[PDB]
Amino acid sequence: TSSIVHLCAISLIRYWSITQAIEYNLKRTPRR
Repeated sequence: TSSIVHLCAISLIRYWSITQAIEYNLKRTPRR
C-alpha cells in the first residue's frame, strides 16, 4: 500500500502546477 503513496507523491508533484493556480486563477487579479 505504501507503494501507492510512492507514485502518488511523484504524480502530485508532476501535477503540482494546478493547486497553486486552482482558485486564484478563476478570479484573476488577486489581492485587493
